[PDB]
Amino acid sequence: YVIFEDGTDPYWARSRVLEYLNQVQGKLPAGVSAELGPDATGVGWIYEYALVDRSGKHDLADLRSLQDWFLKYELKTIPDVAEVASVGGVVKEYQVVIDPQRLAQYGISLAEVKSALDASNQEAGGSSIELAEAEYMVRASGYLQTLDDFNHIVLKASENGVPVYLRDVAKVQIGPEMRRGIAELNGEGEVAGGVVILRSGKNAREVIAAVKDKLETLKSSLPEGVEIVTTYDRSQLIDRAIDNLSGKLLEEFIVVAVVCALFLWHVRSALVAIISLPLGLCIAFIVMHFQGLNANIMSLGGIAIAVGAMVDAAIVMIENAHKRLEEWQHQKTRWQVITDASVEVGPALFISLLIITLSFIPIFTLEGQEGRLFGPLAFTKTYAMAGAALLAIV
Amino acid sequence: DVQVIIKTSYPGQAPQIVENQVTYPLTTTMLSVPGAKTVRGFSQFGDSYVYVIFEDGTDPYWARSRVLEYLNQVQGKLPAGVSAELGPDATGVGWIYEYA
Amino acid sequence: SVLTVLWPLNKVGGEFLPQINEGDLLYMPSTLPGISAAEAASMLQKTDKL
Amino acid sequence: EELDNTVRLPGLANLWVPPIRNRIDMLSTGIKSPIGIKVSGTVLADIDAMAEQIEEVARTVPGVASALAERLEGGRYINVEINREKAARYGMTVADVQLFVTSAVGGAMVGETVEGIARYPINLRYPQSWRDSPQALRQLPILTPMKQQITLADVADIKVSTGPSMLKTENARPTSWIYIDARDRDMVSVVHDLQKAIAEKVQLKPGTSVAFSGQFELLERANHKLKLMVPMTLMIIFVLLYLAFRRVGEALLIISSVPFALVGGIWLLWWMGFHLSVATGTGFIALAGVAAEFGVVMLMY
Amino acid sequence: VTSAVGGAMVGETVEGIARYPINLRYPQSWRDSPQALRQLPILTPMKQQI
Amino acid sequence: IMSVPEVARVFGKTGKAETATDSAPLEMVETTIQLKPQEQWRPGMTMDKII
Amino acid sequence: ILWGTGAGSEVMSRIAAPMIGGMITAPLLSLFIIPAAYKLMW
Ligand SMILES: [Cu+]
Repeated sequence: YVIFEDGTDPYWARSRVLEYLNQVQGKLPAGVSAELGPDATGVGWIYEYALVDRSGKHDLADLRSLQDWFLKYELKTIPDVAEVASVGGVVKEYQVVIDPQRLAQYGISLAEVKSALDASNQEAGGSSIELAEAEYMVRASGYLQTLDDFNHIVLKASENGVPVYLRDVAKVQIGPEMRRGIAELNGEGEVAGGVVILRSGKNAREVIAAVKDKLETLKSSLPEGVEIVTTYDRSQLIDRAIDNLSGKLLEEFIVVAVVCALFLWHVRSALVAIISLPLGLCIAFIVMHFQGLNANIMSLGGIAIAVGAMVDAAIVMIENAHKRLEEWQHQKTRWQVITDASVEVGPALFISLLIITLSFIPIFTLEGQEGRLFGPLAFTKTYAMAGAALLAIV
Repeated sequence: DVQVIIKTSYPGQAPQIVENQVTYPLTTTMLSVPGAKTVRGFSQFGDSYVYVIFEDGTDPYWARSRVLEYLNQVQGKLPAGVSAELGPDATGVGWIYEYA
Repeated sequence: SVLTVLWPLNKVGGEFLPQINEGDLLYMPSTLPGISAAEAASMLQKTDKL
Repeated sequence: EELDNTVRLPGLANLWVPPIRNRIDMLSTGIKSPIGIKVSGTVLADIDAMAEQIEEVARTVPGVASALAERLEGGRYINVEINREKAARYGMTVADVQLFVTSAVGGAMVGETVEGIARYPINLRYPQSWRDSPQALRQLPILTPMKQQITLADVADIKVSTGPSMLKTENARPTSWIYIDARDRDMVSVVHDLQKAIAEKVQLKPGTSVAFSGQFELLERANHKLKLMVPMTLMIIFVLLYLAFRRVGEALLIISSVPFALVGGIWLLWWMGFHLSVATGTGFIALAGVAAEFGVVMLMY
Repeated sequence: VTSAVGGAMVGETVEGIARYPINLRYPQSWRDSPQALRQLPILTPMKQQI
Repeated sequence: IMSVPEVARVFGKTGKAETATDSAPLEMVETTIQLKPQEQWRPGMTMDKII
Repeated sequence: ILWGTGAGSEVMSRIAAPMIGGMITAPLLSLFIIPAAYKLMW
């Protein structure tokens, strides 16, 4: 892991890291290679799905192979899905197992056997030729694609002969490649599948949606007796949480309307309360967009309690407006004088909203992981409050 | 539009082992690159040209920078001497002056 | 008079987006896959004559 | 016209384009064709068979078009089938056999020579004479690790087959794109008839998928977004019409107005038999701007 | 120690668009326990059996 | 885990999973438990209670 | 722009044409949508 100071253009930071990643590739082993991480954070684990079979026809190794060279390719296509992890299953493996006694007898060392394998599985062609008029491309395959072929690898042979083959000192058998990650579903057990990961910052909900349509569409192609059982759907917590805040806000308008009705015995405050919020709400959503923050539970939590502290400007304005009218009920320009005194109640009110916002900065000051977790709730509010002050004046 | 060209030459060969050998490792490593829209490449007799398309309006140099991320993980997996080339820096418009 | 303009809108006259003109021309002919390099250089020369 | 008529030969269909546009057209990868489909798969054989079966469904569905399955496999080959077992009897590695296939019969450059600031290639190959024809190949002389003197035919069977002239693939794996072309009509309906008619009464092979692409994907979006713009553009236009004089009668007049102003312009398309373009629509947009102005200036008076 | 007793993959096999590993190792029986290791049979550059 | 009547699906993962993100040995047992709407299936039984 | 163009006017014309025709109709319309339509409006 390479850690950078908070708030560094990630892609930039990833770019810098690479600088010296190239100076190293040659210094480490053969085949062994260095991998740069994905592109998502630890949050990026969005959708997880198991690949099980409602029968016994399709193999464990078969499933892993299905998820690896089919599904994974199908889903990585989807927009902001960084990578589609593969989990569990088992790897179809071609196992050449030597027999020491057979080696002794024929007198061929391991080095010899290894050199043969590296020289028994390749393909090549060497230019074209002018037969007739058209040119022909000349190819060849030495391709290991049958156990017959695995067996028929010459090791030691001689003139006028016999030929010692690999079949002669080893048994070639498909097997399970030494496991590094085992996955399972319920008591039933042992099953392969894959996780979906979100390329940093991009409404996970949508990414899940795009995935789910694909899966629905794909299930047609699936072999017989295999089901994609969802193990995870971040969308649900997102939906649940979002529907939660969708309700509280309306519930807040009605509560306010009811309380108003009891205090001013009914008044268009209904539309007034509802107008003040969405606007002070709509500025918070205008600003966060610009400075591209998020929409995490915190940010949403911010606007919620803001609604609660934006009542006084509306309440205080109205009272003074209501009291100013009554003076003319006791006895254009005359609606203007009612405004004038709505102006007398303006100054300090207005300024009280502005003074409220600034005090929040100490919260920004804390700089833990938690502190940065809370920045949202405070960032949304801090910017919503100042705009709420202008809000109040409009 | 915004794209990154990845030419790979092979002295002589064939449409199968020019892909199987060099572009099969090239196209597949590029699937994971941050921001890649579609990774469609043309393999052919002797050459492997691989295009990476990005969404319209992406800092080209940035886009070219991202592409490179995984271009390094591949150099060792393809043949000897055979090497991967990042495109030039001009678009299809860039062909200005031609002289015999 | 808007009617008289409407008969047109459905007929649209003829053709769509242009292609524009440059001082020169480029020639490319679907040709078929396999050929010789010599036969290529030959055809090239003949074409440069026509 | 003269050129197209002057230069004419077999196998060649002439195309005449300008410099800039051509160069642009030779990099922008995709499908000019209004519509096409992609069948992704694990092996060339599978997805190819799909194109064949889809073709009939293309010609059949109400829609004029020519389905281009695979103008690709026009490649002439010479398969050198190395019989491992016969190479074994000679104590030879498939690689060693290929040594002759690649260097002796190809000419794989075995290094280059530095002349200061320049380097030219070094080529190691059998004489031109021995690489002349398949027969030549069959008789290609090989000397074994045991100074046995044999011929490529002894360890290989060479056959002439016809395969790919090139290989195109979408996202690592192989996909064939069939081009179906319908012209001058918004064919957004056809793509849905196919995606469902297929499922209901036409099958498929596990290990593959089907993708629909063409000029329409982006077009449909363009149309969609444009049609959101007209309500939004009118709403702002209305707010900008109503504010100089307030009344809706005039503002509604101007809106109900513009269409007739557009007449002369399109009747201009009439002598000219003029196409129409985003450009003609660009003029229309400007026309409608000046006329609206004229209405305003006159209404005030 | 690495191939016979480990199972260091000595290459993979291309099935179109997929590749599985090839593993070269002594029989499961000879890698069972430290004792097994002590008796792990080696044949020298001189066909000596140790 | 599946025994509990308040758990829906369950997923056992032991180790890593073909991704640079996960770095867990074969010891590292890592399971995802899926829960049902508290419509089901119990009276009381709060989150910490389940736990 | 209509009579000659050695430098790309397959496009300038396309947007130019509408302008003229509309400019023969536009003056006229401005003239007779102003009075008639007005008295009809009220
Ligand atoms: Cu863990």
